[PDB]
Amino acid sequence: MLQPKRTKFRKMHKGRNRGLAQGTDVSFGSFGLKAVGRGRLTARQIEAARRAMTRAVKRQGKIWIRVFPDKPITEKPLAVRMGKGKGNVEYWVALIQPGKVLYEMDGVPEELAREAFKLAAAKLPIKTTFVTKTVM
Amino acid sequence: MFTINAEVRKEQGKGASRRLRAANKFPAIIYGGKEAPLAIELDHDKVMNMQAKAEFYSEVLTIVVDGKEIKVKAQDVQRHPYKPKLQHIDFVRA
Amino acid sequence: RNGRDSEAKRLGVKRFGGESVLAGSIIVRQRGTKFHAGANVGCGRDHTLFAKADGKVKFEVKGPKNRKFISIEAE
Amino acid sequence: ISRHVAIPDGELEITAIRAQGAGGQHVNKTSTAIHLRFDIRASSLPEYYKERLLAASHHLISSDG
Amino acid sequence: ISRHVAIPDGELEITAAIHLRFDIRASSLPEYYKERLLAASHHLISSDGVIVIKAQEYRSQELNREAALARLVAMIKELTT
RNA sequence: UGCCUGGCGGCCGUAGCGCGGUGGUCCCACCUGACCCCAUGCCGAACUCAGAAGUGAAACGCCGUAGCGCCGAUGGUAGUGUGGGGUCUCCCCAUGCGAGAGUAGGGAACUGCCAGGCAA
RNA sequence: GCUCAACGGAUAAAAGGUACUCCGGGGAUAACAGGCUGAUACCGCCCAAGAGUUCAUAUCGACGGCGGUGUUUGGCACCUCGAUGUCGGCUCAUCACAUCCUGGGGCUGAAGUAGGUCCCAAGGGUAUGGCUGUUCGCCAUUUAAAGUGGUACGCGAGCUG
RNA sequence: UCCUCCUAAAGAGUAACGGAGGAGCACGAAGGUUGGCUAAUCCUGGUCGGACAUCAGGAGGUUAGUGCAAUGGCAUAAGCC
RNA sequence: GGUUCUCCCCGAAAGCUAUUUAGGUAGCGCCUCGUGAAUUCAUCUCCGGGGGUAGAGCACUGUUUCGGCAAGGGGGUCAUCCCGACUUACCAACCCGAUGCAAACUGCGAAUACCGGAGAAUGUUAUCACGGGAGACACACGGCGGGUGCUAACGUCCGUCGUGAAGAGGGAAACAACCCAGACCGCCAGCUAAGGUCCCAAAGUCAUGGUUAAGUGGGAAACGAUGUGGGAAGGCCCAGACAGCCAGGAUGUUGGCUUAGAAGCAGCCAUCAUUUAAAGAAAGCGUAAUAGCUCACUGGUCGAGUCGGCCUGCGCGGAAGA
Repeated sequence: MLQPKRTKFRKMHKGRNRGLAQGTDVSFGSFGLKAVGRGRLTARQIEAARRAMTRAVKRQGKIWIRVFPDKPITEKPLAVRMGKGKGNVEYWVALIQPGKVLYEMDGVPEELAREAFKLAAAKLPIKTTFVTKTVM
Repeated sequence: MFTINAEVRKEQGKGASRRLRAANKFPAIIYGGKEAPLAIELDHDKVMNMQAKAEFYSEVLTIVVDGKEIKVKAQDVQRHPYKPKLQHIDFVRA
Repeated sequence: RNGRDSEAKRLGVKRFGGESVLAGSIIVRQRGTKFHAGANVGCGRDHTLFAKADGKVKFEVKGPKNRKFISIEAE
Repeated sequence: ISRHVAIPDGELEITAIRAQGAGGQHVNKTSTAIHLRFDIRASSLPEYYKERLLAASHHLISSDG
Repeated sequence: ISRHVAIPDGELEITAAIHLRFDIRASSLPEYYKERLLAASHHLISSDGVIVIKAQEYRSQELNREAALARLVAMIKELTT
């Protein structure tokens, strides 16, 4: 659970999920897990993706996370009617636009990095792809 | 040595660029000196496998336009959001 | 558990630039000082901008900080 | 020293039936808002503390545990 | 439904042929049972919480190492109830 | 008139900050004195008067410099009015409009009134 | 000169009960039941660290994810307030297959017997009592087995109450 | 009941038992005018003084301040004397 | 609850304010009739405007990632009482660079919209003031922008538009709001609209080029798969490739280490050079440990293309209810 400590507000709007991504380039690392679909990555999944990737590479390499939740999403207590005020925050989600890179790797061969991202994709709700770091 | 063919466009817009990118050919631009920033339209497929080579972004390219040869230099490449496709290339007329 | 609200005060520019306003017409009803008084334009105590002469309104950008001024030329 | 609530998600069977006593037609009809669980002895979390629940005479716990 | 794990070997001040060890107070087991741990008057436990363990019957060094540690966790489970 | 300096505006970071060099007949600054006008909630620093031997460090003007700030195309992209469409928690097609960011590049100002100085 | 703060301020001055109720109305608004949704619940699936002597996928499968059904509790008030009588039991059923037994198969951490698990299959079959108003549930004793549900959680112009 | 913000779809306005917070005052001065001045916080040195006391220089620059909530606004100061 | 002849003209609203008000009512908004008035009002063009929303950005308000640097508290050799020397492997901010996010962030910023002026055509004056009389103030769905809700609901609350409401007729099988389309009356007339043209059922078993094997069409996901079409790039290739078949797959070895029995095959772990067309001190099975079959890999015969992935057109499973 990657929560931003000491924030400004406590509960915000759900809003929309429009347009393409911004952080689309493959930075720092040699590899990257790019987003294809349009979804909502929760903090628990993100934790699960990092867990299910360090097992493949086994402690070697550098793991960059090109994303962060920072969106307090609330839920209502079950068995209570509508209204009465907006619910209590339960979990944090990261809004995902198509084309956003999620994880980047370096210090790993093209073989082992590739299957590492194969396990990470199985823990996430959004459909993804795999891209290399291109020069210029 | 890295020569490729090109063609000038007739329409410059969102209606134009989207319409031509669907028929496998993408827009580009070249600029240098005090001439006109030429609106370049070239083939899509060939350039994709051409930019896969890293030497593409170092050597002075030799594109052609209506018989004339102009030696340019690739400066900026505007890739696609999530697809292995190309959108816009900014050459500098060297 | 809060649910409260204040009645809007209908601020903003009432009469725009290019209008031949009358003597005593409110040009802009603002809260801060988004627009300053200029030629033939009076600034109220609530920084409400009113007119003195007649004629069309012009929105001039001047000063070091590029703050916007408003004047009225008699045409 | 360190102790944390486990409550095996799924290992604890949970049923739901109607309530008893009085209370109009909401307690005899859709009163299935009442529970009745099932925690077999086959669960065995601590294994050795488990055998102490079984031989332990008590209510709310049958002979088969 | 309340998985138990009394993990020994941590913040210790085990001094010692027959052991005379102490237990650090500024850590280990929080305020709810720490106050229950700091409110025991049996004169084995001092007025600080640096508890003077005087285990002397379990002769051997390594034996009294764990026996005094046994004196620790037994005193702990009583005061963590 | 070529340049000079000072006052007052326009235009108001292309106009400004940083660095290096540089000007003194005149102007400006600095500087001298301060029992008088006036002055410090202490003090001739500030403020005011009366003068001005010396100087150009400082300040100011000017010059080089882009070392920073700033300005900023072309095309593409985002978006979007209206009309159609889809797989319609979001996009596509027609059509009109069309960014921001970034790139080439530009860039260390321009101009007016007045006053005497300058070789006139 | 009024926190006339229920703040356009009913009088200067005002709290409760009614299952003894009553009248006028409403499906503008609840309780049963139906409808939409499917959070929850149930089922199925994807991933695979680990467990399983060795061995991820014989049997499980944490961390997370993706659907299905419309049996639970809910959400929502769209039908009914010039009435849709509501638990259980009794009688009589009836359909679904996500199968409890019988049948037909694959795998096995299947020697044999007996088993575990998945697949095909709904023809037929699928207890009796003790306790409780019970559904459920516990227990005693059986049976090849004592299925899960849908049917206004079937059935009161059929009975019981 | 009233005030500011957001929701409010770049005029105004715009709901919800939507999301954040405040008011039921103060002052003869904190009002008017004239004149002057204009910060916060940091680096350094120094009688006790160290975390910041008072003083001095430097950087910095309104991140300050404004009798109060918040937004808007302010040095041509509405900020300070 | 009910409220009785006829025809012609126009034609609403379900909003805001306030209300012991919330299924009432009042004024205003929208209807009507009459009156009197100004090219008065509306669409288009041009022109003059301010906005800060979408988008975008990251100086500001906060938040977030990584790297370079970096004091101070502590840890320690120590002061071995402070002072203090040093390191800092630690908590390691502050500043510099590189990367994201925002309804309550803005050094940026549209399109629309809104206000005003001039200009032309058009519209039975469609604009406004005044008086008579109202109704209505329970709205519904669809589209677009949201709040809320589980980015559930024919859900709920707003903005705006449309329709129904108060509007039939054709179409979506049936189907108030969906798409087309505004019924003065009559006609056994003709042309189109959405949507359609084998039969039911009026109209092409129409014309040409391709696609699918599932009745996909004609309910759907993650995910899986030599389904199959198109397109591009790459690898090896008649000094003959791919795959079968003819054979080998070896030298030290128990591989040294725990040499406790674990002989390439329980396990650390490291791993050379030989005979040479080649052979990993090893891929799997089987093994206390063997062997064997061997697989990588390497030469011959046959003798021609073939291998692995990338982007997509359409399909298959995934896919079970009374």
